[PDB]
Amino acid sequence: QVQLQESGAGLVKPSETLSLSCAVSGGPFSGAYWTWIRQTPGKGLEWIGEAGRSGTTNYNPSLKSRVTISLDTSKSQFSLKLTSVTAADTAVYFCGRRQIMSLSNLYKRPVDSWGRGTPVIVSSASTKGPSVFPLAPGTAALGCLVKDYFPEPVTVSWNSGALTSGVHTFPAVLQSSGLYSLSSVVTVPSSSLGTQTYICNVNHKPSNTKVDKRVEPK
Amino acid sequence: GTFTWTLSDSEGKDTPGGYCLTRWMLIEAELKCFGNTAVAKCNEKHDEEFCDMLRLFDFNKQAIQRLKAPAQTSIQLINKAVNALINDQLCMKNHLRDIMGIPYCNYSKYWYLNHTTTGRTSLPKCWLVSNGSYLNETHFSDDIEQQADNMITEMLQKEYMER
Amino acid sequence: GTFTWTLSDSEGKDTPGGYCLTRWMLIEAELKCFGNTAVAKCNEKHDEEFCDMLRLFDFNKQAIQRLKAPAQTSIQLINKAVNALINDQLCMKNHLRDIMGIPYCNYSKYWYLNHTTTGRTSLPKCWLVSNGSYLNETHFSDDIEQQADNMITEMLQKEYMER
Amino acid sequence: EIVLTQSPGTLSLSPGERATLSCRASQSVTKNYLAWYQQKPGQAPTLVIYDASTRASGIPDRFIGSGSGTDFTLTISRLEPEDFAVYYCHQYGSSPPYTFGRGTKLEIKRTVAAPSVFIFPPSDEQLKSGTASVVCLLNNFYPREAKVQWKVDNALQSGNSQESVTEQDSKDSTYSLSSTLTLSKADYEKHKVYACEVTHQGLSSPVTKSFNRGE
Amino acid sequence: DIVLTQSPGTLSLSPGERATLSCRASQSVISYYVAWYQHKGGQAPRLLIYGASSRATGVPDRFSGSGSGTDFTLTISSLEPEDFALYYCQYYGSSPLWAFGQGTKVEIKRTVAAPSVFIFPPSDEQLKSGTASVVCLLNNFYPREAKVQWKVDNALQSGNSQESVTEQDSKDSTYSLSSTLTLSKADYEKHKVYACEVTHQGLSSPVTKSFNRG
Amino acid sequence: TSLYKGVYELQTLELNMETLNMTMPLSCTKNNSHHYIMVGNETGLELTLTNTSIINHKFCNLSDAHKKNLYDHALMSIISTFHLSIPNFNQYEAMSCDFNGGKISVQYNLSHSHCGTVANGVLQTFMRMAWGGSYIALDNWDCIMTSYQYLIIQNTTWEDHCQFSRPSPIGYLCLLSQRTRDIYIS
Amino acid sequence: DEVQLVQSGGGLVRPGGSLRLSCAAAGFTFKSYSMNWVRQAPGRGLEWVSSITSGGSKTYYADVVKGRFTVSRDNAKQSLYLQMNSLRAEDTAIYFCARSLHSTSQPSYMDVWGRKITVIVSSASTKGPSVFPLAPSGGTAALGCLVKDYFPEPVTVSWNSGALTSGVHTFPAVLQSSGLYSLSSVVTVPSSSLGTQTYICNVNHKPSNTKVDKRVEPK
Ligand SMILES: *[C@@H]1O[C@H](CO[C@@H]2O[C@@H](C)[C@@H](O)[C@@H](O)[C@@H]2O)[C@@H](O[C@@H]2O[C@H](CO)[C@@H](O[C@@H]3O[C@H](CO[C@H]4O[C@H](CO)[C@@H](O)[C@H](O)[C@@H]4O)[C@@H](O)[C@H](O[C@H]4O[C@H](CO)[C@@H](O)[C@H](O)[C@@H]4O)[C@@H]3O)[C@H](O)[C@H]2NC(C)=O)[C@H](O)[C@H]1NC(C)=O
Ligand SMILES: *[C@@H]1O[C@H](CO[C@@H]2O[C@@H](C)[C@@H](O)[C@@H](O)[C@@H]2O)[C@@H](O[C@@H]2O[C@H](CO)[C@@H](O[C@@H]3O[C@H](CO[C@H]4O[C@H](CO)[C@@H](O)[C@H](O)[C@@H]4O)[C@@H](O)[C@H](O[C@H]4O[C@H](CO)[C@@H](O)[C@H](O)[C@@H]4O)[C@@H]3O)[C@H](O)[C@H]2NC(C)=O)[C@H](O)[C@H]1NC(C)=O
Ligand SMILES: *[C@@H]1O[C@H](CO)[C@@H](O[C@@H]2O[C@H](CO)[C@@H](O[C@@H]3O[C@H](CO[C@H]4O[C@H](CO)[C@@H](O)[C@H](O)[C@@H]4O)[C@@H](O)[C@H](O)[C@@H]3O)[C@H](O)[C@H]2NC(C)=O)[C@H](O)[C@H]1NC(C)=O
Ligand SMILES: *[C@@H]1O[C@H](CO[C@@H]2O[C@@H](C)[C@@H](O)[C@@H](O)[C@@H]2O)[C@@H](O[C@@H]2O[C@H](CO)[C@@H](O)[C@H](O)[C@H]2NC(C)=O)[C@H](O)[C@H]1NC(C)=O
Ligand SMILES: *[C@@H]1O[C@H](CO)[C@@H](O[C@@H]2O[C@H](CO)[C@@H](O)[C@H](O)[C@H]2NC(C)=O)[C@H](O)[C@H]1NC(C)=O
Ligand SMILES: *[C@@H]1O[C@H](CO)[C@@H](O[C@@H]2O[C@H](CO)[C@@H](O)[C@H](O)[C@H]2NC(C)=O)[C@H](O)[C@H]1NC(C)=O
Ligand SMILES: *[C@@H]1O[C@H](CO)[C@@H](O[C@@H]2O[C@H](CO)[C@@H](O)[C@H](O)[C@H]2NC(C)=O)[C@H](O)[C@H]1NC(C)=O
Ligand SMILES: *[C@@H]1O[C@H](CO)[C@@H](O[C@@H]2O[C@H](CO)[C@@H](O)[C@H](O)[C@H]2NC(C)=O)[C@H](O)[C@H]1NC(C)=O
Ligand SMILES: *[C@@H]1O[C@H](CO)[C@@H](O[C@@H]2O[C@H](CO)[C@@H](O)[C@H](O)[C@H]2NC(C)=O)[C@H](O)[C@H]1NC(C)=O
Ligand SMILES: *[C@@H]1O[C@H](CO)[C@@H](O[C@@H]2O[C@H](CO)[C@@H](O)[C@H](O)[C@H]2NC(C)=O)[C@H](O)[C@H]1NC(C)=O
Ligand SMILES: *[C@@H]1O[C@H](CO)[C@@H](O)[C@H](O)[C@H]1NC(C)=O
Repeated sequence: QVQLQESGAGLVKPSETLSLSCAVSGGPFSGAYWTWIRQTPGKGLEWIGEAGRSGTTNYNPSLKSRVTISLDTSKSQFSLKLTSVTAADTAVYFCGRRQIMSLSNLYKRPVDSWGRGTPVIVSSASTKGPSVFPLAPGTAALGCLVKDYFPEPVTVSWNSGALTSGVHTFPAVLQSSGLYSLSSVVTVPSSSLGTQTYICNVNHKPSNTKVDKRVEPK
Repeated sequence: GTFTWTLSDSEGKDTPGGYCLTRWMLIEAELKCFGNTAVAKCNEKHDEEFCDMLRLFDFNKQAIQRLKAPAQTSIQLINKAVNALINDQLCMKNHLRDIMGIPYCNYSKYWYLNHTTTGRTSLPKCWLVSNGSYLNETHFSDDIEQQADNMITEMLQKEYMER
Repeated sequence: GTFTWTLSDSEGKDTPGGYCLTRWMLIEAELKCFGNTAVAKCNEKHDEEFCDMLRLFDFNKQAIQRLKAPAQTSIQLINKAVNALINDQLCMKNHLRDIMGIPYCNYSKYWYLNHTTTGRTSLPKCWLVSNGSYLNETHFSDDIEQQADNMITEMLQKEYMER
Repeated sequence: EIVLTQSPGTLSLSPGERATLSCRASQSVTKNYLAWYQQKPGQAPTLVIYDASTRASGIPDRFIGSGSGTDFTLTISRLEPEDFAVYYCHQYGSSPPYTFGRGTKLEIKRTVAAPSVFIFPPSDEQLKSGTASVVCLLNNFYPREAKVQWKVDNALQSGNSQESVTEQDSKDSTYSLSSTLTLSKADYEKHKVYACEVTHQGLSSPVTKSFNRGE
Repeated sequence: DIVLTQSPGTLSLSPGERATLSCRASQSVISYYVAWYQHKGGQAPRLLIYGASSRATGVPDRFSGSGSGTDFTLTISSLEPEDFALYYCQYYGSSPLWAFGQGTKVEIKRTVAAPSVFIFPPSDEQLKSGTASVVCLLNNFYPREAKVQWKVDNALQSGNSQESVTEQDSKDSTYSLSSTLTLSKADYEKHKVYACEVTHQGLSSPVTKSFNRG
Repeated sequence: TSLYKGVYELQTLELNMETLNMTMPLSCTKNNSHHYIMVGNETGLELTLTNTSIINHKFCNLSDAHKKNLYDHALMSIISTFHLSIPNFNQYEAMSCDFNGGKISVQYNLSHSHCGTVANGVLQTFMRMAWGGSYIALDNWDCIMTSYQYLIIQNTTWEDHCQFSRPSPIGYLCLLSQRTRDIYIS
Repeated sequence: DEVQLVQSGGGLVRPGGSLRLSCAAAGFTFKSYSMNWVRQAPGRGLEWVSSITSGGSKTYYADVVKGRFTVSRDNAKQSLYLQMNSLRAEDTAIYFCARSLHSTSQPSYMDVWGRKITVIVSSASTKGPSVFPLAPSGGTAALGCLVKDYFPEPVTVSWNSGALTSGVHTFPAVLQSSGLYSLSSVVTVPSSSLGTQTYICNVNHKPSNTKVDKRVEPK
């Protein structure tokens, strides 16, 4: 019944400090080890640390005493602070609630309730909005190319949500430039090519840039 | 005043009596069943800590099962019943010994003898402590010896009466 | 609650147990040693005044030797320990008897039988009083008689088990 | 750390079959404090097994935890569609730090499906800005493995492409792939025939779709 | 005399749900002498709860007991496959010395399955002997409640037919039932058309299977 | 394993006193300074030996706290059992309390100064109630001293406080007889 | 040993006859416990029959069996007896022995039970069954065997000498007004196999030394 919601700056320039927070709701802020866990796509899941209201706090040695997990019982929110941030500290960061089962930890239970996760990126790159270039065309196919943007996310829909069949929106990529690139496509019948109109609706909220481009069937 | 809580645990056993400490009542150990001849001494002895604990755990088991749980934990019941479960002068004895530097019982650890083929068990006796250091077995070895003797005497009294 | 203080005085004796009242503990008399069979009854009986006094003098001896003396005499310790040493209902009994004109025990004078060649001794029993007048021996002569009988029964139980 | 090695990396089965997932521990796991998590993509992990063998709340009888010491196993019998995800191995009985496995992805095995290939020339608008992006789409193919080879004027390209794969679709269990060739406007206009050659199981011979600048 | 009335007579639940079995007594009784028993067919009754709330050794903790005065409860928290059997409450001390309940059966709740009806004419060997048994079979249905009506020459028959039901199938939880109409050879050849009419809540309309002699 | 008389093997058992958590209090020691007596699975009581005060006034408005009746009834019993077991308590200004909103906040000023110290009485009671692992809190006819200046008793949350000694009920149950014993008339 | 009660006795008697049920204890102090007899008549529930205190001082009987049944024990032999005399047809049931202990220290309960003892009270003579076919008349068809007019129970019906088990339902037997039992065993099979495959029911009635095999065929 407990609900954990995490928040904080997902953008950190290198050699700075990441600061995140976890709001606990729907349950007492007690009787548990409040846990931070991050998930990198390449290296998997890494346990960051634990802070219990009993006073015990243990961290991952790999974090080399640059991590701090504070409790703040009044606001019912524990926090994560990671200093001297590097490129490798980029990951999805998760909230945790490890229920405590014994006054002496005679019995233990693993983390059972996790937050939604906040993507965190570490880069010197600045915020830039996307450039939406189209994809020019039985059953033929078409799409849009969302190039050079920072940071993620970007959303894209087709015909203002009316078109949902046959549409695929690929995950973003990272160029050496540090900017992201996406492609979104959809398969349509060739008889309906000239009759029905198609338009992709891209929105990159972190730059409040909203570019809608139509099909260009040259 | 003098303790009175009787232990009730005869169901499904080979003969009425005894008491089985379930896994929940033991630190990192499986169930341990003690026979009638050992446990029946708890009805008479006035100075066996383990007997006071048997009544304590049985009262807790009974009270939880036969009374409905309150919203907020009340300790009224245990305050009302403590002297029918334990001998408050027994732990006064352990307190006075502690005050005096004499090894004493903190009620947590007990030892008993267990026959290697018949499984017969002695009534567990408290493993004593002093300033955080528990006695070594050598410190009370002759006690363990006379306990083995009483076990042998009882085993011979049983073979005689089993005619 | 029920008394629990154990008597420890086995050093240098022919067999563990018993208790010796030193000269300091006796009014105008030399040391008096009582054997295990008599003193061991103090672990079980709930109504022997002399047993309560044995625990009282032993606690005083132990406390003085094992605790450092305060500057000003405190009675905190005895208030904490009294019920592990004596049976406060035993002297309630003696009080109620006094109130009623029945001979009672003022805990000061005791009698015992002493075998004229083997030295074996009975557990001392309190010499009763009433309105400042102590009972004459004639008043409880048949008690002394049955005590001699229990001594003879015990001496015969010993010769049997000494085989 | 107690490193948890999970095998296999990917396990491809179809609904109704049995999935046997393995987790080996470097050191013995204390008090069998071994847990299993199920993570569906974009979602957070979900507890399904604790104490090596005990099921969590709402976990059907299909899931069976089995193990002790260093040898642990999660078996999902009578596989339902909802059970396909990446399952993780977690130990919580050690001293800091608690560790996780690298994961076992459970994907649906369908019949083989060849990709439908499409080639997209750069937009005239993109050409105005001075960098060209040719894109190749591989649509609705199983299994996930597929090579794309970029060829301009029949020259094999390396270090100028980046591909990106969609997750297994819910209705058909088919992946899709997009590979983008990014070249400078200068090199784009130098050459003429831009080729995307796709090698995949469903294709008897690799298919190639192409365009010529100014078609 | 004391009377222990359990309720419901049949408790139909799926695996994994709370089962609440009830026992009501004629008079008010002392909880210490109320006991619950499980009874599977192939074995002897099994003591589950004694003293109203004490759980016997070997009982797997999902079983619980509670109650006072005249109303007593046996509860299974998460019904498991082996938990589907008969259950009896018990009181010791009144008249009868040991009183029992009539029993509650917990069964597996299933989707409603309609019976597949078959009618069987009497064999000729049976006629050569002088009695005729026509059998009507209701196969693989749920729930167990089914009505079989024997009609001969379109005449309702009562008193000449015994029924028998199988126990719930361990795989698909269905029931099967057979009705045997037993008539003398004389009365068998008096009438021509023989029909059993089945009404079950899985059928769209009451199903009738018939035959004509020859 | 140890074999006596050839056939009797010496064996041990350790009671898990936390099974009693729903019927009686459980004491335990976290470290030298922090000690706990817990009640149930939700609330409890932290006993602190500290140089850092938390109450600068000299009031203990129990009459007010009782009338308002916001505090945990079990915790108040324990507080009463603790204070009523202090031998020869006579410096009511050495005891300060705050019960606002129903909380439990009790502070004994041990620095009010050997056997006639109010700290003696307080520490003896603290010794008896945290009996399990109180020996690491401090180091004379039962009379005790400490360099710490305050004993603080505050309600706390149910957490894994028992990090040095395992929970036990003996300290509390054996204190119950010391109530209203060696108490002065006023 | 294990704590158990080993049943003995039982069988078949005519009305008015007698039967002695016995039950010997194993691995528990028999003399400490009261002893009980409980029966279950077919189609009905558990029903208490009689009980005897630990030392035999007291015996109690259900009103239905008073004056006909006599319970007794032999603590030296650690044995329990039920002498059922003047038996009635309604006394047909399975019977169980069970221990209990009646003291203020324990609740009342029957913890240790013996296995079932079968008691049949009938005037019928043992008689093998007469097996008549149930012939089938697209999809699936049903055929079976009618095992009629046999006594006592049980009978064991198998199909195609054990090889055919899927979809077989052998129904519980009904006690006809004659005093004899009757049952049907059915099996559903694919209609296509009616011509290719032969279908035999094998009815074994061990009490009458009867083994009957019957071909079921269409029409
Ligand atoms: C102990 O055993 C008792 C029976 O044992 C017999 O008697 C003892 C003294 C010995 O001689 C022994 O050797 C015998 O075998 C048993 O007695 C039962 O007690 C209950 C009361 O607790 C009675 O129930 C109440 O009965 C009254 C009287 O009407 C009844 O009359 C006949 C018996 O003559 C019954 O068979 C009827 O069915 C009637 O029920 C009723 O008035 C009452 O119902 C209403 O009244 C109460 C309040 O008075 C309301 O609360 C109810 O809801 C109703 O509105 C009860 O039904 C029971 O009849 C009686 N049986 C016999 C045979 O005497 C006793 O229960 C045992 N004790 C324990 C603790 O088990
Ligand atoms: C515990 O209770 C103490 C007494 O409580 C009062 O009496 C009991 C029986 C209950 O009815 C209870 O509800 C009552 O409150 C309590 O001490 C009291 O604290 C208040 C402050 O909140 C004091 O009020 C202040 O009074 C002074 C003047 O009075 C003093 O001086 C005169 C003359 O010397 C004496 O006769 C009095 O006894 C006092 O010694 C005012 O100057 C002051 O005005 C300003 O103070 C506050 C400070 O923040 C401002 O916010 C206000 O706005 C004012 O502008 C207060 O009016 C009260 O005198 C005092 N009583 C005593 C006997 O000391 C204590 O606080 C309680 N503790 C807890 C933890 O609850
Ligand atoms: C505080 O006191 C409470 C009352 O004494 C304690 O409650 C007890 O807690 C345990 C769990 O910690 C409950 O255990 C029950 O067991 C089932 C399944 O257990 C299975 O395993 C055992 C062998 O270990 C086996 O014998 C069983 O048959 C089972 O198959 C659990 O799933 C349930 O949680 C269930 O409740 C006790 O029943 C429970 N007792 C009561 C009366 O509630 C509580 O643990 C104490 N707190 C602490 C921290 O010790
Ligand atoms: C603390 O425990 C209470 C009570 O738990 C119940 O009683 C115990 C003795 C034991 O038998 C538990 O298994 C019981 O659940 C909790 O209050 C109950 O919580 C359960 C769910 O855990 C809920 O179903 C009940 O409705 C609650 N109320 C009751 C039983 O009256 C309470 O939530 C626990 N507190 C914490 C912080 O964990
Ligand atoms: C005993 O353990 C507790 C809990 O970790 C310690 O309490 C902390 O003490 C520091 C400094 O005194 C405070 O800043 C923290 O706020 C305290 N934490 C809590 C939860 O109260 C205490 O210091 C330890 N005592 C000793 C002697 O090590
Ligand atoms: C005494 O020792 C014996 C053997 O060491 C213990 O018996 C074990 O426990 C089970 C059931 O509790 C017995 O059936 C087996 O004989 C033993 N099982 C093993 C060794 O795995 C007995 O439990 C001991 N008694 C006590 C009180 O500790
Ligand atoms: C019982 O009587 C005997 C003899 O009357 C007492 O023995 C005397 O005491 C010393 C040592 O205590 C013995 O060695 C001698 O045999 C006796 N010495 C004498 C008489 O001078 C014995 O002490 C008496 N016991 C008690 C308890 O009074
Ligand atoms: C606890 O008691 C001590 C001693 O009574 C108080 O210490 C005195 O405090 C004030 C100034 O701080 C003066 O009366 C003295 O200078 C202090 N004496 C000593 C020996 O320290 C202390 O203030 C009290 N603490 C609280 C919170 O009331
Ligand atoms: C709490 O304060 C007391 C104040 O007396 C400290 O005790 C003194 O400590 C100094 C230096 O450590 C010694 O020179 C004094 O002799 C001590 N006074 C005594 C023992 O009465 C005490 O160390 C402090 N405790 C903590 C944990 O900080
Ligand atoms: C000590 O107890 C108080 C009173 O219960 C706690 O404060 C209250 O906590 C509840 C929830 O537990 C809240 O609903 C109230 O609003 C709080 N009231 C006040 C005045 O704070 C307090 O949190 C407890 N302290 C500890 C450390 O557990
Ligand atoms: C106790 O007796 C009263 C009065 O006959 C009755 O109402 C109640 O149900 C009985 N049982 C209880 C209180 O458990």
